[PDB]
Amino acid sequence: DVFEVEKILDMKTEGGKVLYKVRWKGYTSDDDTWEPEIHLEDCKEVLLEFRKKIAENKA
Amino acid sequence: QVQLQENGGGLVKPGGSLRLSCAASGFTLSDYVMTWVRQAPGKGPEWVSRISAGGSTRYVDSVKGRFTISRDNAKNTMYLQMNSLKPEDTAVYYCARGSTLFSTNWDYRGQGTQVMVS
Repeated sequence: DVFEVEKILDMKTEGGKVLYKVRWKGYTSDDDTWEPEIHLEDCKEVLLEFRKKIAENKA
Repeated sequence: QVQLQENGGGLVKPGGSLRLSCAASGFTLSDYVMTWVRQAPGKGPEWVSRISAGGSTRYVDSVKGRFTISRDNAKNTMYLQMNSLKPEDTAVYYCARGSTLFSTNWDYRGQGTQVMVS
């Protein structure tokens, strides 16, 4: 198996960290984890889209 | 300074068990993607299991259902529980500190510990 992102679920920027809640391909919601942005830099455009969308939804 | 030291190896009969540890200092394990790697004599390096900063784990297919990776955040130590060991599991096992979920590339690795199944 590999670390395959199926869907970005949520995002928080607190505690000196930028974290994304991710849904893993081949796994269920019981396996959702929060991962640092540094470790997801290979999906930079997916993260950028989620950053803008969650910024507009919060506003 | 960043340090990684492995232990727990040794000689074990086929079907036995070993619990490897990877003690870290100079950094926090939960801030990195940690990987167990092994290299048998005469073969190339191959990753065995990884644990994400968030605690998500994945195993190579040849060890699925036999190996279990975990980390004690209060110890800053990573563990690799090896059950139902086979002669093909003979290798030097070493932990590696990565920062990418999609590559196993690392910056720091330990010196490794020997596992001999015989």
